[PDB]
Amino acid sequence: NLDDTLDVLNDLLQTSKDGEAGFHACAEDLRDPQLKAAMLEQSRDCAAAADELERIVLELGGKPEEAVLNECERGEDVAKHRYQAALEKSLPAEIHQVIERQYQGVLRHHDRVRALRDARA
Repeated sequence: NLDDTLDVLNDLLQTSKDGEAGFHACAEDLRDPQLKAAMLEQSRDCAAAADELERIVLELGGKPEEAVLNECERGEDVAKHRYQAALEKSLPAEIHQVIERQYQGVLRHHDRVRALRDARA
């Protein structure tokens, strides 16, 4: 039980961290200033996601340019999928709420970059 819970928390933590680094790099590699700012806000929000998912992991006992757009958007979709799978599992009420709320953030950012890619089409 607590094992599977921790197993999920852990997966999402590594996810947040990957995206903190990765979305910052995507941000350094974009000449377009609207798309930089979006990769940077997502970077920052993964960082927050990570801090929140690490408190709860420690609390519970655990130990923790087109081409450029294509890979970064890949990275966002990987985030979304990991959160969807995580929301499938049955988990303490409290923990579900956190992941749900983080999920809303994940979607808003992808919705943004996808919107921005459309305006350049």
